[PDB]
Amino acid sequence: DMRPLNLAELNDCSRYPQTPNPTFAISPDIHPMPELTEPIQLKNHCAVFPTVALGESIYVYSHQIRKTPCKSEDTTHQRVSLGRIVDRGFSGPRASPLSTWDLQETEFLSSCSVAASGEIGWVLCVTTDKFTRDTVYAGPYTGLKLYKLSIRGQKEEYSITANNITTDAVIIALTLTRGSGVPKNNKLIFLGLAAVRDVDTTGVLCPTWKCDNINNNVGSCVHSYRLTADMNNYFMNVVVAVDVTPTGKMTASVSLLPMSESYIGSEGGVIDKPGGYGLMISNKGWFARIRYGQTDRASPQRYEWTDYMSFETPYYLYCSGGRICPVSCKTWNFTVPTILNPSGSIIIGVKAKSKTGNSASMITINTPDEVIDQYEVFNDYQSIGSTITKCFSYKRQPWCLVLLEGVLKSTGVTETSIQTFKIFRSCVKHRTYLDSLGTRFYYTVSDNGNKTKQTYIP
Ligand SMILES: *[C@@H]1O[C@H](CO)[C@@H](O[C@@H]2O[C@H](CO)[C@@H](O)[C@H](O)[C@H]2NC(C)=O)[C@H](O)[C@H]1NC(C)=O
Ligand SMILES: *[C@@H]1O[C@H](CO)[C@@H](O)[C@H](O)[C@H]1NC(C)=O
Ligand SMILES: [Mg+2]
Repeated sequence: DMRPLNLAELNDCSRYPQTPNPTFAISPDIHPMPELTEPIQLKNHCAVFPTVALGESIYVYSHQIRKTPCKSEDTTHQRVSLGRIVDRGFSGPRASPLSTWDLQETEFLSSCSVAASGEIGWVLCVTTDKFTRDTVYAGPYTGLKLYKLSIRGQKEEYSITANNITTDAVIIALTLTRGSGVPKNNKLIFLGLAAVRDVDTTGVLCPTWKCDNINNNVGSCVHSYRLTADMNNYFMNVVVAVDVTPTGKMTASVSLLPMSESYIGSEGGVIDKPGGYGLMISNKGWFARIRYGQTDRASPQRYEWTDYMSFETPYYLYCSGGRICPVSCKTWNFTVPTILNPSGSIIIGVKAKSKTGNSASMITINTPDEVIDQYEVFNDYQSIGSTITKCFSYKRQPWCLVLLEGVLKSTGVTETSIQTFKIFRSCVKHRTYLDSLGTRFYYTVSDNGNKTKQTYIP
């Protein structure tokens, strides 16, 4: 019933030269997945840091489990479940859980993320001897552990010590983001967050316009990567690549995303695309827009980056706005979109939500500079602290799910939940967009190199 979304097919409007532009709309109905939805706390245990991956028919879903008052040091195991996304006669898909595992060892599995390839599930975890509130910022960590899972049961476990991981930076702490990894070539590629020393600052992304009460923009930009009193500890994103050889030997590498390519280490995920992969990031910091970096064979550079000025992060729920300028305020909320075309020039995601200020969640479909469609949703939540959107083919139609963490209004209970909604694809003469007041418009491009708007009257 469920397969990966074929992005090339979804965007193939080429047989329609008179309506050649792909576009997308959000279907008005949100559908529950009750078997994948649960409170954070239940009967002396907490289930935190949810992460999900989708494969051919299967999903892989995982939470870190803690006992007692649910501090970091109370972590007891990693719960992982594998099931299928199926039609059970409802208007939206449902989960059919097949296997649940409780993964554990003497060391803590301090941070884990999941991936799926075909009907095989993978769980990659950072291991540590001690796990505290400070592990994410200062470590230490001892290595990685990789679990291979199928419907029947666990197949294999692999591990590698930190000293055997090839790295291009001085890495003091390593955490995996909640977004899934992706199988690419014979490897698994995951996004990580690392505490790093001795980094190069050349080319740090930083505006050159005037910023309030700042003469040295560059220094403010560099300083804003730091989360602790240690002046030589920068919080940055890394790409974690793991391989298992036929002999069953695990190798791993961790590659820094330099300051010239990305902002402070933030949540995100790896995106599969034809011919490569991308890194979708929901910045914690002052550059408060979604960014997407993808492999670029043509360009000698590794990653080509897209800034979605149209798609704000949750930054402004809790930090002051204004001209985009380096400041210290950060949010830990995050919203990871996914791509709807091969190049990621069209993305879809779900906004977060505060309990104040007329804050509302929205599903939004965007290009870098425009909003294609948006829909206010999740009035049943008083707040939403994180979202991860993933899309797939179900019943031969484009569908998406969102994994979110938030507080339900009716009960005040914090929950992790997964819900689904259908997408509508069409091929159009002129793609329409929404202006800041919600009026729909399109551009009547001209051959001399000009564009003018026009209002869509329904
Ligand atoms: C999203 O951000 C909010 C605001 O910073 C976080 O809520 C704060 O942090 C904890 C809640 O766990 C409390 O100590 C504070 O009182 C909260 N403030 C408010 C206004 O609620 C929230 O935890 C974040 N959620 C995620 C998933 O990042
Ligand atoms: C690192 O890898 C080498 C080569 O496989 C192996 O001999 C060595 O035991 C590993 N080190 C640790 C600490 O496991
Ligand atoms: Mg369900």
